[PDB]
Amino acid sequence: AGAARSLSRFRGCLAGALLGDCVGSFYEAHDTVDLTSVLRHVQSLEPTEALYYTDDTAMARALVQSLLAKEAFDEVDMAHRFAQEYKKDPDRGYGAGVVTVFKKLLNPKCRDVFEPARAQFNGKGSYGNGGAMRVAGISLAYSSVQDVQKFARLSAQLTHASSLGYNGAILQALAVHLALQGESSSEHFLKQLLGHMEDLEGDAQSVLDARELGMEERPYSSRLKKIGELLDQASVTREEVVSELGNGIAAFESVPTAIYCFLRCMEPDPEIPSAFNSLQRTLIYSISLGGETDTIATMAGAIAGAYYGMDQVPESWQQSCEGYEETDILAQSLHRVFQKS
Ligand SMILES: Nc1ncnc2c1ncn2[C@@H]1O[C@H](COP(=O)(O)OP(=O)(O)OC[C@H]2O[C@H](O)[C@H](O)[C@@H]2O)[C@@H](O)[C@H]1O
Ligand SMILES: [Mg+2]
Repeated sequence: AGAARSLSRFRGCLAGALLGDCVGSFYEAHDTVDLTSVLRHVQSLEPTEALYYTDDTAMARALVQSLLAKEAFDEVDMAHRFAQEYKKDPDRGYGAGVVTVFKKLLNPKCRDVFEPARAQFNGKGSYGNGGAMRVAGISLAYSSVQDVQKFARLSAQLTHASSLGYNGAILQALAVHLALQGESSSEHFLKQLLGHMEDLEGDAQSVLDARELGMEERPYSSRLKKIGELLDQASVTREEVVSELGNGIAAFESVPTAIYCFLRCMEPDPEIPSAFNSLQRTLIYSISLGGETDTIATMAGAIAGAYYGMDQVPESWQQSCEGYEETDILAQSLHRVFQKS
């Protein structure tokens, strides 16, 4: 709420991401999740820090702490903060591949911090959603689309060297960027994202990366078009959403899904009790898709939090989350340091 890039939007963004991670972690990897059972489960969140966060939040915190420490993007600082955060607490639920990147970055002889990510998966790079799950702080630090794209990509490339992974990080950072600007139609929001992704996916390196994996040309653009069709479709079922967009570990099977959850839930849903506000119903809906509920809800929550603001962050939900106060302090610090208030 309030003006574009207000303090409330910054606080709401990081709190929404934290809620998604902590509340979504209960259903992580559940093939199916019944909506009625989700509504039952958030009852427990009704009137501290009993819900632990996962690698989504741990990496998001390290990314933001690097930006605040250098008041800029600093590849060596950020890479080392990622690796040291893993070292301090390896059990947060990290992807199996990315741990190899952290161990290489922990070797002090490693003096080109982008090269471990490039060796992943026979030298093609990861397409997992880890670059996107943590990227929201980039859009808090940087106001222009140009800088958002540039540093979403660079921060993602520290672990995700495939364009299929870093273009998902860019897409997620662009969605947070737009949400921070305030009121929009769902169709205008989608159309702006589609325009940006069509520009990026025209690049020769993106086309090659997709072709080598057997995928369609312009995989994010294709899924954003599918979002537009789904938003106009009657009687959309969870099975249809998952079939067209995904609910998986790959960035292309989870970032468009998170954006769909945000856009769909801009409007009331008769299936979700009206006692829940817009941020709450976005998180409930995201978790009801099952699969990678932790990361899909974290990303949908970052977008919804930026759009709806801190007034929609329920205190009873927030105070259930490990580290909610540190998350809030980091949001306020980003607003002061970068937004220069
Ligand atoms: N090019 C590839 N070829 C084959 N498999 C791949 C490729 N890229 C990724 N994978 C598979 O994707 C896996 C993860 O890629 P990773 O880079 O390790 O980690 P993340 O940080 O993105 O974590 C992704 C989620 O996993 C957890 O839930 C986290 O919380 C994240 O939400 C690999 O182990 C491979 O099986
Ligand atoms: Mg996780």
